[PDB]
Amino acid sequence: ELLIRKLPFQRLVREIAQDFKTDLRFQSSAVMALQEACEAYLVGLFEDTNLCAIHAKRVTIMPKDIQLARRIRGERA
Amino acid sequence: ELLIRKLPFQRLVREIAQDFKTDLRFQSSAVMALQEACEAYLVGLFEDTNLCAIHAKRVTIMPKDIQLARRIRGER
Amino acid sequence: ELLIRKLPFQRLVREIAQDFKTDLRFQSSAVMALQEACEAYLVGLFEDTNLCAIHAKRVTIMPKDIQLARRIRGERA
Amino acid sequence: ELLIRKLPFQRLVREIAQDFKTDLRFQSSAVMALQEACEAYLVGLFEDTNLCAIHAKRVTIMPKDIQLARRIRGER
Amino acid sequence: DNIQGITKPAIRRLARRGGVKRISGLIYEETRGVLKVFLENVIRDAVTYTEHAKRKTVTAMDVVYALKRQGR
Amino acid sequence: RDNIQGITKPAIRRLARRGGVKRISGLIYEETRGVLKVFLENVIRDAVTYTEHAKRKTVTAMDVVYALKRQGR
Amino acid sequence: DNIQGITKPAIRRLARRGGVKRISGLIYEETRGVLKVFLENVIRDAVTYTEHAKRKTVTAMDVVYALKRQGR
Amino acid sequence: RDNIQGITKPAIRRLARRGGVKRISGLIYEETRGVLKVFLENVIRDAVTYTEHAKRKTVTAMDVVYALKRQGR
DNA sequence: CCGGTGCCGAGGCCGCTCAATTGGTCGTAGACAGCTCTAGCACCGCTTAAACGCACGTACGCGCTGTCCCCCGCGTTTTAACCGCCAAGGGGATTACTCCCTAGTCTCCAGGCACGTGTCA
DNA sequence: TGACACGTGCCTGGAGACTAGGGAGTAATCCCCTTGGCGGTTAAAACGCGGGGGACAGCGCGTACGTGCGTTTAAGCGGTGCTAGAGCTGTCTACGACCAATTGAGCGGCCTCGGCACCGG
Repeated sequence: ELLIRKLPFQRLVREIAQDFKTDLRFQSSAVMALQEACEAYLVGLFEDTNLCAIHAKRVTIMPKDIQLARRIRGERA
Repeated sequence: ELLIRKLPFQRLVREIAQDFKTDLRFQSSAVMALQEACEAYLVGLFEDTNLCAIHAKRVTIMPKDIQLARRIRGER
Repeated sequence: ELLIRKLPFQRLVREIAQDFKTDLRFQSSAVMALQEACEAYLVGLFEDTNLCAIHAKRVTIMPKDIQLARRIRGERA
Repeated sequence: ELLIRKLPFQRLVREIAQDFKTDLRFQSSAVMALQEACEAYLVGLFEDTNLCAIHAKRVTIMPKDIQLARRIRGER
Repeated sequence: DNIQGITKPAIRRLARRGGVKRISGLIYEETRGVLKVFLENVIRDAVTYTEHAKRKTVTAMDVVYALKRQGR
Repeated sequence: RDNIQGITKPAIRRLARRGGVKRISGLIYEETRGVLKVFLENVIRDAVTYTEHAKRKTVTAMDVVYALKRQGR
Repeated sequence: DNIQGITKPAIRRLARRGGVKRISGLIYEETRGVLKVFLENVIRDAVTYTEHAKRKTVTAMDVVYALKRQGR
Repeated sequence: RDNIQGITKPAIRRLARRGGVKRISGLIYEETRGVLKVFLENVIRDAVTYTEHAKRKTVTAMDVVYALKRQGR
């Protein structure tokens, strides 16, 4: 299932697109495809953040956990 | 300069190769290339382990730090 | 006696290769080698799929059968 | 942690070895290595059997499930 | 507030699926920034492909190909 | 028509018959195509890599055998 | 004989670690047969390496080499 | 001594110093050696594969670059 | 030279789901000191580094033969796709039949650990 | 030649086998709706004959590019001992931010109508 709501996600995708290209069209199956990928990416990122929290013998994830996880993965920020 | 000793590193490389295929001889520039890659990889791994150590309010890296760094990149 | 049609399989192989490297030529015996391997792979996968169908007392194979076979073999699924 | 007791595991390993070769012995760290591998293998095999059980209209794993799992893996 | 449509309980639910037991209040702003970067990058490539093919229509396959090549 | 569609429905059925399958659900065909594509992509990616290492422009039969080995036959 | 030394509760414990919810009574005898085969194969290779090196003491590395070629 | 022992403790320390760490636990050294071995095994396995494809008996610099690329990602 | 189709854009109405309030409180931030431990100094031994030397294993480059890939006319050609009737079955609910998982009890024992001893790296 | 694993003793709670017992979870059974299988068929994309080129792999050979042996050695570097300095943790006290129960309020969703491009037959 899609844990993120469909309609606000679609609006965001269209919002981001307006800055790259004016009035560009989309497809319905394209947004659903992007969302499955997006949710998998965020869930995976949350997995790594949790690993960082556990490494510090804590159970609460903090901003520093997200930043550590993305830096070691090689994600530029 | 390469931080790993050249001759022992070369000996190790030849030992591992002998099990995959016997009697192979390595080109010199091939071993130096392999060594540069290895040292770059280890240095990068040491950067990430240190970030994990500092994250945990420590300054000394430990085996659990190395294992975390390799796990989040997707090595193991 | 290959079970997949020769010409469409060859066409598919060339299409995928163009995205890895453009302007490549395929040897005939290379495509025949690749096709023998592919058909053996699919037949073998269908053998395991059939075993999964019989396991569930269903004479008809279904997508869940293919997905189970590939997961137990160790293929990314 | 090891899930099978050392001494019964050791007896089985020694029993099988006695049939393969006369009077061969094993190092302590060798048996612990074999046991970690063995426990990982059984856990993995139990994962696949359970997956096979769930595929069928049941949640209880049966002898026929393991044999199907091992057949599709290419073992037996 | 279209960025605000990714609500706090939704992000918490995503984290639960990721195995998270406790969630700091500061996570939400941080996650939103991370999400925005991801979307920008993928869409930037997706639109590039559309323009290269002279089609002007984003296809589902274009996004899937963009996503695949992003992970590499 | 699309080139993935050349792996026709009767061809996939024949492969399943050779695999011992007697009846085939309608959803198998799309599933089989996806599986095939993933397999092909992986093999060809390695195959083309071998071709480039040999500084050739024609992928050889030998290229495929090494590609297949590193995939696992 | 030796397979009967391995306890019924241990195999149940293994299934819990494998994420198994319930266990049929007939699994245990079946599991024992499967286990014996695995060990034989691994040990057969291990002893082969020992004999190739003309040694009489099985080393930890011997098992690891046997294990690698079995898993591969 | 064993050839794995030739990556000496001061060598591993130097690699760690370049990695920005100030202090190194005693257990790091054995851990680092294991990690290196796994990496090396994988690369060399691919490297030797390339050598056989080219019908050569000498692993060349070009063999390593292809091995590294497929393991680099 | 016009067309069926996918699209936004909105609406009508139900409809689950938010932010905010308030409270209970689990977990996280300094930290003092016991504890490990390790970074560094100082020898001392030693194994890397190197330069010939010589011997040659063979990789790279280049040219020649082949041969097989690409192309396509284009001819013929076994057949894939579609419609439709027919019959096998997936399955959901029904219901009989458990043995599988718990507790209690009695028994077997895994391992520290210690001592004595044969054997090969 | 000395260190390692083999063999046995003491024991005690941890762990392992029956013996009742409730029951969630197996296994036949019917009807139905779905839904592939199979029969017709015809246009068609695949199979193929063959000229035609010709780009390009496969093969042979010269040679120099370089790997292996190995041999000494002066020398920078690793190993080991020891030390004094710094860092890894528990339980101290506390707090505040993170958890949840409750209530308007609003946006998510189902179903549908009206208008605009748009690649296209």
